Amino acid sequence: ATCYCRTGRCATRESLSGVCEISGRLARLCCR
Amino acid sequence: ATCYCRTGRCATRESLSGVCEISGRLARLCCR
Amino acid sequence: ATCYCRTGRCATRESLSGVCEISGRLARLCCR
Amino acid sequence: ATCYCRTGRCATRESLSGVCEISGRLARLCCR
Amino acid sequence: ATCYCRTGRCATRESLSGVCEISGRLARLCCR
Amino acid sequence: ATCYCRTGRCATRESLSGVCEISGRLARLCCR
Ligand SMILES: [Ca+2]
Ligand SMILES: [Ca+2]
Ligand SMILES: [Cl-]
Ligand SMILES: [Cl-]
Ligand SMILES: [Cl-]
Ligand SMILES: [Cl-]
Ligand SMILES: [Cl-]
Ligand SMILES: [Cl-]
Ligand SMILES: [Cl-]
Ligand SMILES: [Cl-]
Ligand SMILES: [Cl-]
Ligand SMILES: [Cl-]
Ligand SMILES: [Cl-]
Ligand SMILES: [Cl-]
Repeated sequence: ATCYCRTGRCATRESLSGVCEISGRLARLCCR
Repeated sequence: ATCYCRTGRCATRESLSGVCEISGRLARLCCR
Repeated sequence: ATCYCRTGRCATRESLSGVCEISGRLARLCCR
Repeated sequence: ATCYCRTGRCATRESLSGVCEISGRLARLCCR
Repeated sequence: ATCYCRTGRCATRESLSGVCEISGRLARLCCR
Repeated sequence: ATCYCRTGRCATRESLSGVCEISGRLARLCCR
């Protein structure tokens, strides 16, 4: 899948699919 | 990025980049 | 705080504040 | 529910109900 | 270290040191 | 079990058994 680690909400075509980190803080894994 | 939720270790060209789930069980997020 | 374990995105006045579970599956913790 | 991000164990009226963060470190989410 | 995935609070000589799973459900990792 | 918070892959003797933290970053919990 195509995934991004997001500070904001996932894109419309993406789904919250797990957890990643941004500077040691839990972030959204958004995949499609 | 291109990522996969994995039952085994990440491929040689992938890196463990977060946490996902397979059937409600914690799994490796592997991204190339 | 007042928080909920959500299947969908956090409400307008809520913020994604952590990780909880619904039936053993990762879910958004949303707090107002 | 009523939840707090705790450094110590949950109160007797509270139950550990998820994971939150305190300065990028994992902490107990205690809810009642 | 010597650690256990626990359904209850960590023992008095143990410390909550991470997150594990019991039957796909989040649980305290308690380490001596 | 015998567990360690790992930056690299788990030893072949060990199994990835959950999540811990190394300086506020998610690390492999490797147990045996
Ligand atoms: Ca789970
Ligand atoms: Ca962290
Ligand atoms: Cl983003
Ligand atoms: Cl979603
Ligand atoms: Cl998150
Ligand atoms: Cl796999
Ligand atoms: Cl998690
Ligand atoms: Cl909801
Ligand atoms: Cl506290
Ligand atoms: Cl925790
Ligand atoms: Cl226990
Ligand atoms: Cl926990
Ligand atoms: Cl054992
Ligand atoms: Cl290591």
